[PDB]
Amino acid sequence: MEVNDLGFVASILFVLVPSVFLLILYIQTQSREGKE
Amino acid sequence: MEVNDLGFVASILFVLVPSVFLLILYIQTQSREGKE
Amino acid sequence: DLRIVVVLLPLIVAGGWALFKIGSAAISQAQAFMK
Amino acid sequence: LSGLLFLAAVWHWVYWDLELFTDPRTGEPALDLPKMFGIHLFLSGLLCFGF
Amino acid sequence: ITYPIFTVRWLAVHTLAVPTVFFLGAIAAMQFIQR
Amino acid sequence: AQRTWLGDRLRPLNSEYGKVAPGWGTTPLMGVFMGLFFVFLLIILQIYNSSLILENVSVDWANL
Amino acid sequence: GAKRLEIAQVLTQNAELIVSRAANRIFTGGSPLAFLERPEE
Amino acid sequence: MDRSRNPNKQPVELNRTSLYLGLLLIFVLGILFSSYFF
Amino acid sequence: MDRSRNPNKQPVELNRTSLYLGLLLIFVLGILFSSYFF
Amino acid sequence: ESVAYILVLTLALGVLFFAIAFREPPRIG
Amino acid sequence: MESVAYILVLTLALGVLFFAIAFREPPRIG
Amino acid sequence: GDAKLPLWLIATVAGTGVLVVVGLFFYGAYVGVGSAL
Amino acid sequence: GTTGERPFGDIITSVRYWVIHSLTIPALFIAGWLFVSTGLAYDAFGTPRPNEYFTQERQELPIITERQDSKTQIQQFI
Amino acid sequence: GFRPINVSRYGPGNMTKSLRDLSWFLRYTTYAIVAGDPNIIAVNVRGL
Amino acid sequence: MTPSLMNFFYSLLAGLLIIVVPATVGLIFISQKDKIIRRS
Ligand code: CLA
Ligand SMILES: CCCCCCCCCCCCCCCC(=O)OC[C@H](COP(=O)(O)OC[C@@H](O)CO)OC(=O)CCCCCCCCCCCCCCC
Ligand SMILES: CCCCCCCCCCCCCCCC(=O)OC[C@H](COP(=O)(O)OC[C@@H](O)CO)OC(=O)CCCCCCCCCCCCCCC
Ligand SMILES: CCCCCCCCCCCCO[C@@H]1O[C@H](CO)[C@@H](O[C@H]2O[C@H](CO)[C@@H](O)[C@H](O)[C@H]2O)[C@H](O)[C@H]1O
Repeated sequence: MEVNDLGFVASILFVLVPSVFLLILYIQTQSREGKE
Repeated sequence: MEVNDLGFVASILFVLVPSVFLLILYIQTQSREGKE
Repeated sequence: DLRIVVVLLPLIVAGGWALFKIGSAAISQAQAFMK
Repeated sequence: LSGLLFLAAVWHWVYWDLELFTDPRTGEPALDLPKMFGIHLFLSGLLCFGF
Repeated sequence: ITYPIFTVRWLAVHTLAVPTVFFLGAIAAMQFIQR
Repeated sequence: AQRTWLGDRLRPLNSEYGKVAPGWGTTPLMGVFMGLFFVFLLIILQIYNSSLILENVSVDWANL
Repeated sequence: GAKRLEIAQVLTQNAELIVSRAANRIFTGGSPLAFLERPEE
Repeated sequence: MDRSRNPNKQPVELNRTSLYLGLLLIFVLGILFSSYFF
Repeated sequence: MDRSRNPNKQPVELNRTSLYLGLLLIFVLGILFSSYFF
Repeated sequence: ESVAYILVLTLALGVLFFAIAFREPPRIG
Repeated sequence: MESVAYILVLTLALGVLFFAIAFREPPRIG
Repeated sequence: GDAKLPLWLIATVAGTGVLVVVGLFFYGAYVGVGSAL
Repeated sequence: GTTGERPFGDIITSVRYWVIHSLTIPALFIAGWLFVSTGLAYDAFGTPRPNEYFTQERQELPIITERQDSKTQIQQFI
Repeated sequence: GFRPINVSRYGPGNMTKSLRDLSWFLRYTTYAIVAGDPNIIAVNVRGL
Repeated sequence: MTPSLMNFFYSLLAGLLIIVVPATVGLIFISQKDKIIRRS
């Protein structure tokens, strides 16, 4: 079965690197409350 | 030039997903330091 | 070009009724704002 | 050039309030835009006439 | 008590009504004619 | 507020901030340079459309 | 005195412009009249 | 020539429920565009 | 049957300079192992 | 080539589960 | 293909070699 | 002026004035130049 | 609240509106009737008559071949 | 031997006394015109 | 003079003479007649 040889690079960085951007900013925010 | 067809998937997740694990854990400490 | 003449003859009796029936009050409204 | 741009990019991040960004009327940071448009475009006017 | 006759809205409502019933008289006449 | 050698040569280029020409100013000089510019933009749009085609222009691939 | 009031009645509304004529020849780096701490109403 | 401390840099406040919207939005764009990358 | 609040969960304290050690360690393992994945 | 949807489809289904259990409870004030 | 995969992870390792020198935290004595 | 007349009454004759000029158009799909007849 | 001018339910209630609209909106209606019963819209606007599409020398569904002149061709297309 | 002075070398607290004097030089001129005598100009300027 | 320049130049006559001056005279010689009142 034919494939574009590079979409699995492309659609694993398309899904991760904005979501771990988003996953950085939640654990940025939630750790501020918690009474250091 | 021959290539293994899947190392560029393999050595882009080998470098990123522990480093953005590590990049998650540094930001939280900064927020804690701030005291917010 | 006689056919353009008959089609504007209801156009000119449209405004021709607008002269006689309201226009005494229009010049008094044209007398307004001192100009 | 982008390396020499990046080394100059890190210089202004650590060094701010270099006596240039505030008015003399009070110390708040504020820069004149229309006097600076006359000196941005005069450089671009020189550079198109060069080009 | 008294209101002015002509205003901006007298010109706003006549525009798209003077070309409405002149076109409504246009379209009501074209079905009576035939090929 | 840190003086450098750099910032003592550009602070007279950024010494004032809200110095302003008086009321309504040189507006219609800018207006008539705008109306000349829109007419210039209207000329070149129909040079390129070949709707203000002239003699010896021939906007086409026969050119140099 | 009716003439002498008229000289003051031309200068009082023109005094805010006339310093911007005056200070713009002796000051360079800043548009100075805005720096004027005028007495408020 | 000498460093200082910023009177600036407000932090960011990405909410818990706003993480869910951003995580879902990337994943519908994941299931949309992955066919076209193949 | 009914919820409560934990008397637990100490947070984590990964330092600024300890980020540099972990970021470098993954990148030397990146430049080591990427030839072998090819 | 085929398991890249079923990766990212189940992450899209997985975030449907985590929004029903671990929502922020809205407290009236 | 592979040739940019080495140069990526090389210069991303070299970037931390710049960042740890300049942006080391200041140690404070107490 | 004091010649006012109930709007509701002229709401009918303007409404059926609208109705006969759109009722004439649906007559006109069935004889004429577009009817395929 | 108010605007300054006369309201609409005060306009149509006035009988002076209907003396200037018993002889005017039928007059603008019958002017649209003569725009097509005399056939002026066939001449003024470019509509072909419903006998004058296809001539004896032309059965070939006319289109404008060239953009540059485009004015002696329609007079050639009649 | 006169040059116009720059505001940045002069000082904002130093020039806020300066610019109010320029209104004050003509505010007393407008006072002396309706006073009908230039004595108040010619006495608040000697040795300024 | 070219027969497509002057056919463009008659527009800049007429697009001026029909749209612009009956907007400018058609606004300012009615707004200056109905001046608003500031004295309340
Ligand atoms: C007047 C401005 C202007 C314009 C129109 C051009 C046009 C051109 N340049 Mg160019 N250039 C300019 C200034 C300009 N240059 C200057 C100052 C420099 C020095 C930095 C250069 C450096 C340069 C290089 C190095 C190159 C070009 C190239 C080009 C060509 C293609 C790029 C292009 O389409 O740009 C079009 C640009 C514009 C339309 C920008 C104009 C901005 C205007 C002023 C904005 C205002 C419009 C206003 C809002 C509209 C309202 C007006 C009215 C209706 C009221 C083209 C011939 C490139 C090429 O391949 O051709 C050789 C190329 O290699 N030029
Ligand atoms: C070179 C490096 C490249 C890195 C690229 C990174 C790209 C990052 C892009 C991230 C965008 C994430 C969006 C965050 C979302 C987010 O931040 O939370 C919602 C957010 C809430 O804003 P508030 O005003 O509440 O702010 C409160 C703060 O906590 C928010 O930060 O509103 C928006 O941001 C509106 C714009 C996004 C709205 C998107 C919702 C629409 C999609 C719904 C889900 C799809 C379902 C489809 C069903 C078929
Ligand atoms: C399924 C999901 C899979 C996800 C996988 C995630 C894997 C995560 C692994 C992360 C490891 C990161 C290491 C953190 C590193 C780190 O945490 O900082 C150093 C850390 C400091 O500990 P401290 O006692 O100071 O604790 C203070 C805290 O802030 C630390 O959290 O010491 C160690 O952890 C020792 C073990 C690692 C020591 C490694 C140093 C040796 C390598 C040096 C660099 C290489 C250069 C070679 C030159 C040729
Ligand atoms: C191109 C468009 C041209 C067409 C323009 C015509 C559009 C206007 C349509 C007529 C206006 C609608 O008419 C609407 O009727 C209601 C009746 O409930 C009026 O209501 C009126 O009721 C009675 C009159 O008996 C009064 O006591 C009351 O004070 C008044 O409000 C509204 O004031 C009016 O807004």
